[PDB]
Amino acid sequence: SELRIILVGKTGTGKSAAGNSILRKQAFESKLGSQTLTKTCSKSQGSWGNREIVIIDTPDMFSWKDHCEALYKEVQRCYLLSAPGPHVLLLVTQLGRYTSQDQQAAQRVKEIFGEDAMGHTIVLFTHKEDLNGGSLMDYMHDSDNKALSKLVAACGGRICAFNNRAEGSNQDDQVKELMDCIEDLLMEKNGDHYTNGLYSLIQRVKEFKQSLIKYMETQRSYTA
Ligand SMILES: Nc1nc2c(ncn2[C@@H]2O[C@H](COP(=O)(O)OP(=O)(O)O)[C@@H](O)[C@H]2O)c(=O)[nH]1
Ligand SMILES: [Mg+2]
Repeated sequence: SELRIILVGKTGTGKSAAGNSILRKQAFESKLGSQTLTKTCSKSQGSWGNREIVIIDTPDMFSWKDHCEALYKEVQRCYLLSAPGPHVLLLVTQLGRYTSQDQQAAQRVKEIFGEDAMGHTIVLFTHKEDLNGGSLMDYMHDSDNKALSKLVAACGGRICAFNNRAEGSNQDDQVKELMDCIEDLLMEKNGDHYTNGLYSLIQRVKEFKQSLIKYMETQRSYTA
């Protein structure tokens, strides 16, 4: 009966902080670019009015470019902790600052989780306070960022804004807006979570590794 959220996106966009805003506590550690990067998954637990909310905060290593060996066993761990599948993938971007590294992070989500995990993805904009009480929809309508338009469209126009430093009632207000989207998206899905061939495999570490390499390979075969 729980709700499963997986935080994804470029490093330093504010997803760990986003997890904290949603759960309304000190769950994951926010951190500057100066700090040491995470190689391991972290999970946390909360609730939003009779529904238990479960968040999985993926490591920064997921976004890394070249060969990292510790990647495969941590993708298995991320899959095992989100089993049997996430209801929502939460792609976190900084408002007004969507770059190549962001497009690249959005690619890795597709590569790892599946090309249609985007149909269970909501785009979360951080630094909401830069709108100055302005509409997030109106800012998106008048955006010249062509690559962000692609990502939002692939996510079915589902967008949201967060000020991760907001406290008290202002925090509830913005989290409700997200909880509205989740609710609306889940209605489109009839309460279903996202699953793939890899979640089915999880009902050892070697067989998953081999199955994950093959899966990721296929997801790149579409992108041609
Ligand atoms: N002003 C502002 N800063 C934010 C917001 N969200 C995150 N940050 C800051 O961005 C930095 C990186 O945050 P972090 O959660 O570690 O980003 P992550 O790498 O995506 O997990 C921290 O110093 C946060 O305080 C926001 O909505 N507004
Ligand atoms: Mg982080």
